[PDB]
Amino acid sequence: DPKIVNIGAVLSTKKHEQIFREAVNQANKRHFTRKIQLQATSVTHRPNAIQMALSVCEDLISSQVYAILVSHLTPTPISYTAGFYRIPVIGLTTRMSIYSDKSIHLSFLRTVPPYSHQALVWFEMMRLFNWNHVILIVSDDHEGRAAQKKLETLLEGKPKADKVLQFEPGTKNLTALLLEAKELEARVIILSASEDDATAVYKSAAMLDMTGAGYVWLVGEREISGSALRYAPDGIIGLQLINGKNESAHISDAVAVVAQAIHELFEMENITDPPRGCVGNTNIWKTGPLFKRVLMSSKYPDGVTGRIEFNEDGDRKFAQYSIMNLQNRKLVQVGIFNGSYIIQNDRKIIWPGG
Amino acid sequence: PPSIGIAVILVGTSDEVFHHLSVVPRVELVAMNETDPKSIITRICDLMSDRKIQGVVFADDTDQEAIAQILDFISAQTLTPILGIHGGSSMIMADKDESSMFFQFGPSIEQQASVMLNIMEEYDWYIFSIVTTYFPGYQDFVNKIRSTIENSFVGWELEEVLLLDMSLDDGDSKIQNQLKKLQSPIILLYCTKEEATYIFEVANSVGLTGYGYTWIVPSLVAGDTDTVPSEFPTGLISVSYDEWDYGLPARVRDGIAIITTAASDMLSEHSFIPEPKSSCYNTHEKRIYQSNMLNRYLINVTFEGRDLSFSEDGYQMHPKLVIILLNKERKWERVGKWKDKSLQMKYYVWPR
Ligand SMILES: *[C@@H]1O[C@H](CO)[C@@H](O)[C@H](O)[C@H]1NC(C)=O
Ligand SMILES: *[C@@H]1O[C@H](CO)[C@@H](O)[C@H](O)[C@H]1NC(C)=O
Ligand SMILES: *[C@@H]1O[C@H](CO)[C@@H](O)[C@H](O)[C@H]1NC(C)=O
Ligand SMILES: *[C@@H]1O[C@H](CO)[C@@H](O)[C@H](O)[C@H]1NC(C)=O
Repeated sequence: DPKIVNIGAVLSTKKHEQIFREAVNQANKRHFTRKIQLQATSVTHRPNAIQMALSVCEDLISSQVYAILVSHLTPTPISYTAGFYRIPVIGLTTRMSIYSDKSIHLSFLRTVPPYSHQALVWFEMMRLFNWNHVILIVSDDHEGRAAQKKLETLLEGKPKADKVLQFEPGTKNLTALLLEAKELEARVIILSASEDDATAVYKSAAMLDMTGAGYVWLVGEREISGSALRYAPDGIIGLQLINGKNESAHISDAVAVVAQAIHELFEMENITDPPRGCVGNTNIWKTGPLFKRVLMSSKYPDGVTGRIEFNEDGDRKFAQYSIMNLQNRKLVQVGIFNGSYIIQNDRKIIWPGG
Repeated sequence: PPSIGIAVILVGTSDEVFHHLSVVPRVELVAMNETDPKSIITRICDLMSDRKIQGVVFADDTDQEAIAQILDFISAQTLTPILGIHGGSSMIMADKDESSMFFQFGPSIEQQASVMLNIMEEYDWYIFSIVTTYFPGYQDFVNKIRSTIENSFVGWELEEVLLLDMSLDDGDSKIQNQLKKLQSPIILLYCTKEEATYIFEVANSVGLTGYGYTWIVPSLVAGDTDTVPSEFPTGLISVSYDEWDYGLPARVRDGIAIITTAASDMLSEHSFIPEPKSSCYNTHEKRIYQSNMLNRYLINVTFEGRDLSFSEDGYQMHPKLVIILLNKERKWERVGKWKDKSLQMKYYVWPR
């Protein structure tokens, strides 16, 4: 009879809890579970960040989980709590670039890429259409400035190529910025904001003839999130990330990789179990650092979401986005981005103003 | 006359210990044994839903820098002002949550770094090297020194910024390999006290903790001036919060003050005070705006004595900063004092 190791998960529906209970099992069949054998403990999101974080303790740490998969708050409870103990957390659908900061979420892994990586496409796009002077409008928050960095880093290869206008999140009238942008006199414009905030830029730019011919509107995914298209200038270009919303498809592959890697861990001597309680324990789980090292160095082909590699920060190394052009009221897809290079669709781009 | 509850979670302290303003405080002291998340979270959540609390002074006698983080969490989430007087509950947490009402006794990382450069400004220790880990504030720290330098006629020379990753296995002695780069008289180290001790055992290993090299560190590293680790080098100059003249009970008084002056000012002008926290689980934006307001008072406070103002950022504006040194006997000795402007040091010629 074998060692029983747990995997936790905070899951969006009770159904997903079953897809995860089963995933752990197909892994407990594909292995060969005689020394260690996995076991799946999971919760549903509690809506309150404290209720949530207590649960991580009582419902999941109590079961000595080696990792927790995640799907009024975002995963900050599951990360502040388990991250204390250094139990690796794996976010399945979290796109926010905040979680890519080692300083704040040091035991954190995610199967989707952060929004900031849309910059990669924004870059290779400019290379394709030889855009050498762009104006970058960014929410002055971590997510916006997150995007500003990755794009600017990308421009170092040879920051004069982008002029940057930031704005206070939640601002209502944005003409002041925009008229400053109109004085700055550029044709290409990259945006980083939320649905509600991009909406406001979308409006104020309509009041100033910045929605029309000559301009290009380059953009991410929240920026054409729902409710935001009613006001976005015709000829915008946005991005949606391929299969980035499938909590089920991601539960599949994560468990595969945690499984591969929980097994990977036991080739080592001097292995220790994470704490049982939260109560009483105020020292890191000793192996949890090494475990994190393992997951990161794990690569997985034939994963249902694609090949699951991991970069220096524990994001998904490569990612594909369906590029999107808005025309009249239909969001045609003029091309995909294959993680490396762009590939155009048969449909051609309809710029702002034909 | 109107009451305000003020819980005082005091973690391991066998001690004990004057106001004429509009709201009188109903203080209620409490101690706790554990400093883990569920333990800290659940204490404060009950002292509300039972005892109608309205703010928290919170002190411990530990180096658990993560206590600060758990308290910021609890504060933002309940829009209740939490004050971190002593211990890990007062090691500067660089970036706090937007909505948080949590303030700590002690200097900004930028303050300290400015102290540390004032210290080499004296003995002309102008050739140096920054070391960090990825603890919150490494960027702020390194940039703060880098910033003071770039525009000085003085001959600062910064030889290497080392950023050490401690979230990995350490099984490859890359950290060891990384410190090989280091070769400078003054090496500045930003990292936790638990993080500090490993950087030394490898520094002692590489002969960098040998004499001829000088390691300056911020408060958190020193931490508890009583506990002086084996792995710590003899002579690890540091800034620290001057408990020498500033007693623990002396703090808790000032904790009580700030919160109560804050409430007191607010009543004076707005003619109302936050209704006591309903429940840890009862979270509204019905309290977003009251909370935002009271923070404006929490941050601009004068007591019987001095100016106890904070910044919006969490740190303290004018703290009680003392420089210290680890002597031959493994003891911390006051070598210097940061007057509110210039610093008075003990030794003209540094102890050869
Ligand atoms: C935005 O502000 C300008 C002047 O500050 C004003 O002329 C304009 O009408 C405003 N737009 C809206 C939609 O209120
Ligand atoms: C999402 O995952 C489900 C499994 O629950 C799968 O059947 C479906 O094809 C996936 N959808 C997409 C768009 O990939
Ligand atoms: C593991 O622990 C043993 C003692 O139980 C020790 O001999 C060995 O060196 C350790 N392994 C490593 C890689 O340090
Ligand atoms: C209070 O705040 C003002 C700015 O509103 C500042 O100039 C002043 O120095 C502060 N006073 C105290 C006593 O903290």
